[PDB]
Amino acid sequence: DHLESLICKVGEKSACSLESNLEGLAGVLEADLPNYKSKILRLLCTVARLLPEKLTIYTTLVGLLNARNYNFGGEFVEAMIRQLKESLKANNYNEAVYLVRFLSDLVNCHVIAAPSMVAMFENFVSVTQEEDVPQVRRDWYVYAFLSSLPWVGKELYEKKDAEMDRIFANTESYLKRRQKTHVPMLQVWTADKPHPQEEYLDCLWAQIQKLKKDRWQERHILRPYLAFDSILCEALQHNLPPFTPPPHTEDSVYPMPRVIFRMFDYTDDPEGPVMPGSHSVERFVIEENLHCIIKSHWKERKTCAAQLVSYPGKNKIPLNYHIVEVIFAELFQLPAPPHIDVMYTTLLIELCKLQPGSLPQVLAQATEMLYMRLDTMNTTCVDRFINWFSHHLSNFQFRWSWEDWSDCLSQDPESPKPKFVREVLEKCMRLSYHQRILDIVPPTFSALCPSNPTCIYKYGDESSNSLPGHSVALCLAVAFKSKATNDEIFSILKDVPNFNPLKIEVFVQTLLHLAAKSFSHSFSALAKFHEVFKTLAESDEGKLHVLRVMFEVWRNHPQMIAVLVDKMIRTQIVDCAAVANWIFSSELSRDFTRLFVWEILHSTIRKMNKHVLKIQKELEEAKIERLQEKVESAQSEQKNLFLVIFQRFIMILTEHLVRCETDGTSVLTPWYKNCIERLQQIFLQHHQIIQQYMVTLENLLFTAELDPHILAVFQQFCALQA
Amino acid sequence: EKLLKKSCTLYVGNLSFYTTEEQIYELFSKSGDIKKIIMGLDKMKKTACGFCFVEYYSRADAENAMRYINGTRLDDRIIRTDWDAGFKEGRQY
Repeated sequence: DHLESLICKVGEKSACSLESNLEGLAGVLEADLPNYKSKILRLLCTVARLLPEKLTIYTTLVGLLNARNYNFGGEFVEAMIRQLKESLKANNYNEAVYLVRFLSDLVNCHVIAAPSMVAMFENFVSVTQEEDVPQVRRDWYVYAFLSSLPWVGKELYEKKDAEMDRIFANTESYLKRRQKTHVPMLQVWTADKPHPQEEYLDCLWAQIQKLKKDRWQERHILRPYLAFDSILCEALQHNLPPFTPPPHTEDSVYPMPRVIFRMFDYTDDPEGPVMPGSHSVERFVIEENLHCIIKSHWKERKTCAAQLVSYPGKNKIPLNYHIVEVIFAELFQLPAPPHIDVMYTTLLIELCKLQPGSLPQVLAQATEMLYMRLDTMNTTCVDRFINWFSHHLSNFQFRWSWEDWSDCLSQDPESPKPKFVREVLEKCMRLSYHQRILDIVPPTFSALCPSNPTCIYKYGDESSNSLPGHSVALCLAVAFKSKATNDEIFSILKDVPNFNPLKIEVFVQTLLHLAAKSFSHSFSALAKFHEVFKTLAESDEGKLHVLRVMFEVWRNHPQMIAVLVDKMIRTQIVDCAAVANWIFSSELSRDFTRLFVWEILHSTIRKMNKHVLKIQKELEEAKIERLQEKVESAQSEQKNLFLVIFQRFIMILTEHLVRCETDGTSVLTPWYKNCIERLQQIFLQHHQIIQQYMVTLENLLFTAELDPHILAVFQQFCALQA
Repeated sequence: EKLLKKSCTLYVGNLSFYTTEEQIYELFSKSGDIKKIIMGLDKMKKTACGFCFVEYYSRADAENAMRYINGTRLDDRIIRTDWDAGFKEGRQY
């Protein structure tokens, strides 16, 4: 337990220089080899795959230890190759990359001979030759290779230039024939300017090309081992045991393709160090290391902020811009961020407290840039941008220079910019009060503020007694007030003149209007007369009518609608399928593109997903026949929920396309962008579950005949694992 | 201490007197699904006294709230969250 502490904490804060701590730790680990050789090897293999941000610090350690005990270095190198094979077998491709990078950097420490790595990479690149295997398998082996080059590229080209050029030729020809079907579904922005959002392999390749052109010289990576040039030499090299990439199997799961998030360039920071270009390996290494730093500390926001800000480099870089860009790269990553969304919001706040005199200006500059680039930003990313920004604002007294965004005022309200502003003000209001938010904006922006969340009573002091069920509602009003019982209400509802659509309307209208004081009253009301609901909404048509009436009452209070829908699902008043159908109904037609709608849908899908996991976890433990059937029935409702949603999407999209062709108008309207990207979002947020429905989807819904505008979204989804 | 480690309930303090159950839903829902919220009232007037209880359906969601919601603002006041053994009738005053 003592060694683990010395190894894990090496390189942190101290009075002694790193070189001094490394040399010291080296002697400490050697002396303990006779009794803890097996432990030390385990810890070194662990830090190799868990702390990639400290790559060069540990590869230096291994080198100093190898210089004191050649045999130990041999067993370690052998143990590493073992770990790598294991990681690949357990589909831990992400961790495998770190091991490959560690072995690569060990070449610089002269612990591993260059030809061994050149050989390993030839094998990696040959995977691109395997037949009938996923492009994502071939992609990864190429990435493990190319992404290792910033560290060992120079050492390998000077030792095996001819062999290296062969590998590159083969690498290039593979990259030239890769399919890019997935790109449109993963880009944060589709616009080419000001920054192309490049497919990760094309970008990395360009970065390697530039590095090669620059004679394999790079100025960022910290190489501690250079300080021991007299102690680390070729005489201590080891040859690696042959390495065969584990063949493709049915249980093989490979990482999805990625698109490089890009928003800054050196002209955005004229007064700071020159920012490494988009096609330099320095930019790749910086972001890669910052991403790893967050991955290691995301749970501790304070420690995470401190580690990011103290990121060291060989030369000066505009670190604040790199940190902000990396945080937005994670938050806006598609399909999903690596960590829970809210963590990024609090991380930026912690960073602002740590660098009060510089970080806030950068974040402000970045916010302005994100707004200005809204026109082609993907809808899923826009929601996260809306949620982040509104939350951030509530932590700084809702202060913002809205006038800078005055260009949204004269555009079509459905357009990205004005819609963004309205959704943001809506979220702010949810964390504040109506008049308060109405007051944070300039007069010219008052029309974009949300309406007062007031209840709407159809049978109140305004309606005409000439309304169907008027007299009935009147009795229901007093009945509830006198704390009547379900039976009483059941009796009163019989006076309703016609599944009776009016019984539901008078009941829902009256009951909700009376508990319209708070979420609590409404919830308790749903509980008290829960029997009435389950009876009126017994049929699917009834569950849809309850939702329809609930909306007509609370349309000005989206948050109320969301919590009521969630309660009705949990207490089984309505089911997920009814909610899905309600989302695409004509009543909600004018609110279809609004955020709350999609928030309710996804929150509804999540409850179904968690319900499936719950039962699965139970049948798991009890392994009885009464569950194996319950699981397949729940998985049946789950699959059906997704089929209905896809069905409704195909239906409204086809209608839109036929309408446009009929009228000769363009298909690319603001409504369309929103609708097609919301479909895309279904596939993005639940791709793991949806992959189980492939066969069905291909035969019943997303068929070869389907209009290409729609089928493409399905083909892009397919490409994530093709 | 053995209890506080299985709980899905957080005690939230330093809330402004004008903070409502709806604002708390909006803020705390950012870490996960909220099962129930109980506002603290004055034993006499039945008026807010600056605290509430937030119960999540899962432990993981309450932990993320302790990690990212704790120490941030609501109605411009820095709020505090602490693990809680669980709500008991009467403790809402």
